[PDB]
Amino acid sequence: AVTIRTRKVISNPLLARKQFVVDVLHPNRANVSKDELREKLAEVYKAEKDAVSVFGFRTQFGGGKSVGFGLVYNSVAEAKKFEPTYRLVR
Amino acid sequence: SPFGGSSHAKGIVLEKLGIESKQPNSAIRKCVRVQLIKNGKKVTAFVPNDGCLNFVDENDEVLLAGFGRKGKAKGDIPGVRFKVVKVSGVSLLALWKEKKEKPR
Amino acid sequence: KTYSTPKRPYESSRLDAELKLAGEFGLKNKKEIYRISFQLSKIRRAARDLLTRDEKDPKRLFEGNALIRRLVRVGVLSEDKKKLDYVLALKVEDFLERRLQTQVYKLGLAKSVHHARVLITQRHIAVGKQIVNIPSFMVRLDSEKHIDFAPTSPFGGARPGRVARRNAARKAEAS
Amino acid sequence: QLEILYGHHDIVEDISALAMERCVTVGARDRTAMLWKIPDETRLTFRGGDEPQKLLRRWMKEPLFFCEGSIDVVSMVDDFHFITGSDNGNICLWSLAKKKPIFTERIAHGILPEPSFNDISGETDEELRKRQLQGKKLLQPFWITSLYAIPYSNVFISGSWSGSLKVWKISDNLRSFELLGELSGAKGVVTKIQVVESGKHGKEKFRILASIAKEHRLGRWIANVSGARNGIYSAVIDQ
Amino acid sequence: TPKRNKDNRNSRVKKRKKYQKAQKKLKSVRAVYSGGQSGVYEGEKTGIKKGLTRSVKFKN
Amino acid sequence: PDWSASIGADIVNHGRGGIKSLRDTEKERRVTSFEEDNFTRLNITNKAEKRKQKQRERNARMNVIGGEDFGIFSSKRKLEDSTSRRGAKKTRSAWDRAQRRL
RNA sequence: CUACCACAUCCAAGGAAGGGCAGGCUUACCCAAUCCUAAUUCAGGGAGGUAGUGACAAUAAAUAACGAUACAGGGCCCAUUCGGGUCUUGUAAUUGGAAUGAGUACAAUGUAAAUACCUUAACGAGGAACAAUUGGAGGGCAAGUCUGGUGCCAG
Repeated sequence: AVTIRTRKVISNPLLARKQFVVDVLHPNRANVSKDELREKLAEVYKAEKDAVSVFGFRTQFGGGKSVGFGLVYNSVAEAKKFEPTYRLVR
Repeated sequence: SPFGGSSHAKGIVLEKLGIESKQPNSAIRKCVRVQLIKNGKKVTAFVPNDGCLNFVDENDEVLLAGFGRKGKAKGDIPGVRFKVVKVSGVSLLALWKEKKEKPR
Repeated sequence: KTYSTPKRPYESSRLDAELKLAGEFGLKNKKEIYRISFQLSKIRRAARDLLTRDEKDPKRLFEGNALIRRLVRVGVLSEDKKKLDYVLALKVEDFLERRLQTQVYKLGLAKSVHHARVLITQRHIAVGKQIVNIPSFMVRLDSEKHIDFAPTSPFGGARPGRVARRNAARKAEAS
Repeated sequence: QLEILYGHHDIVEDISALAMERCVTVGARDRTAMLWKIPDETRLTFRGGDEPQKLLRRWMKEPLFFCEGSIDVVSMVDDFHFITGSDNGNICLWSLAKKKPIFTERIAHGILPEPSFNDISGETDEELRKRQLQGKKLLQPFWITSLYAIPYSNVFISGSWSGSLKVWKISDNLRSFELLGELSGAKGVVTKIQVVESGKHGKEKFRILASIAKEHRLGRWIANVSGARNGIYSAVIDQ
Repeated sequence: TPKRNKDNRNSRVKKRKKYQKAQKKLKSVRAVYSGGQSGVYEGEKTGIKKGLTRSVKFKN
Repeated sequence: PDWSASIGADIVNHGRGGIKSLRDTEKERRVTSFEEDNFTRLNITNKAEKRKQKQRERNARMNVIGGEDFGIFSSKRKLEDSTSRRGAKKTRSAWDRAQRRL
């Protein structure tokens, strides 16, 4: 299966953020399949599933590896309205 | 340039010499006469490979280029310097390859 | 334009220059041999004004060291060939020697030049991490030992091709 | 599977790791020590350059300098330095700042015993067999087939098929080590050395594991080996 | 269009067959070397001429 | 040690674009540090991409070959202003060289 | 806005009205990013992006590899010419297993929506298939036609 690796994790207290880049290492399959990795960080990090937003998805040419960037808060009730309009449709 | 500053010549076909010649695609057969538009003088013009003499008829506003022969042929007329290259604004070799058609 | 032809493009020697070089190295036409000769002419003219100056001159010392250092990185010039005029002595045949299409043959793996050219362009053989599909690649000296079929290739460690499996499927229908 | 790294000319003989996400790997016949940042896919070359005609010259102005042909065993003493085992007795401590070795050591387990005079002979005259030994020219060194370091310490253990486990304590400035002594409790071709410490902060009992074999790991390649008892060499050191 | 061949449709196939045809011409022009002996046979197979003298003359 | 890249990770398009140039590395780690610090991307707008990709790649076709630049020797920028006798403030008296070798 | 002076437009002819650009010898999708702004995480802004309209010139691949049999005995080079060299070559001969994309064509990334877009899937090569050309030279063929000749020839 796929494997994620979080780098440059950093917590942010005034806006209740925490952000990290992530390297995902596909064995072969097709792509990132971003519904999987948000489930993957849901059981690796205490993620409170819908509080995460992964957007910085740049795949290197050749497949099998993608540098992902994501952001997750806590307390999902206020996390809906601290988010901009272009990703709660996700 | 043969007459002006150009390497080509629009010209009105008047008649067709060598249509009464007996031998097919001979040099006397192939030559036609054509008047250049800018001065009205009449010049003679080769039309190659007799099937395209069958294409040019009368007021086709043909295009004329130089001959550029590399030597005397079997029975060629010397002095004839012009060959028809485009008839009715389309290339005469393409008509011989029947790629296009003569517009009227 | 990009590449420059010589001043007269037909000689007695030139017509078999394209015949000999393309037939033994699998070249497509005159285009890429003239491109490499264009690059070699820039290198050899840059080799001139290096060498019209003297020793302990600031121009000859610095990029004169670098120019031999660049070619030993790409493997055209040998390791012991750290002479400033050996870069003049090398010809167009050694760049074509370092071409990946001819490198695929010369390492084995191909049995011919044109079968290497087919194997190059059929997206088969990889250079280390990445699988490449260009005949003219300028394989460096350090990266030459990692020329092998890709893991996602039927000659490598993957599934067989789509017509061997279809032939296996057709005889399975016969069974 | 996670990630693949590429770049050696010869076969990667040994690999060492630490807590930080980086490793050093060594190819034999290209004589390359190669440090990699695995999440960054970035290599770090380390070439040798023990020039023999100058190293004999500095000895004569102040001793058989065998040229290295391979580097076999690698480990890091810390983040900033690592040790390499070559196949000419060379133990090189490499600073990560310096492409050259910051400390060069010649033959550690000595030279091999001379071939027998009647076994290289093919002839009945003994003094011609002495001329068939060629003196110092045919003498070959013992090769470093094992070199392990305890992490973040000053001592590392070297080994070969001399039946000797040599311990070497580095300086506090981390630029030179000296031979503490020999652990000769087992005889044969050692392959891997393992350590265990236990106890308090200062009072640390030690357990040393060494794997003695009858021949090399990757092949047979053996001759005239005496007392090759296979098994595990156990050394227990106190304080 | 006059009926051409499949050979002219590709330059790489054309350059291969032009070179192999030129190689066989080169074997016809001069006796080029090929191999040696991985087998048994000793001499030649096409006859030995007497008055041949395929040697260049060193005229002064 | 100079932090060289891996064997296959250098190349850009399997082919036409070059293997790697050191200037292309220097721009790439600078923009990805800008990615990894300021946490935002940047687009490919045609106003910049008409120059910042095209003549960059047309230079990279003819200058960097096999991973190594060669067009810079054929360039004609003189290299003496950045150098002469290793720096400026060089010669007015004899003391400026006297305390240099001292 | 007011008279003044020109010029149009609308009528029942009594009055209400009224203010050239692009083109030659395209005015569509879109408030995300970025800044300003009604109040302004809510919204707005011809502030910014993508589409055709555009080869005013240049550019990298593919457009088959790989064999196994059977057939035949000439092929090729030089030179005015008598000739002289040299060698497993030529198959419109059958035939086999490969490998691949040109394309079809789910779904998953991408980007605000998108677009391209990385890609996956399942297929997709036996020759009239998925059938590219352009230019130059040399010929030959009829119970065919024409011209000149000292049969049967020359053109």
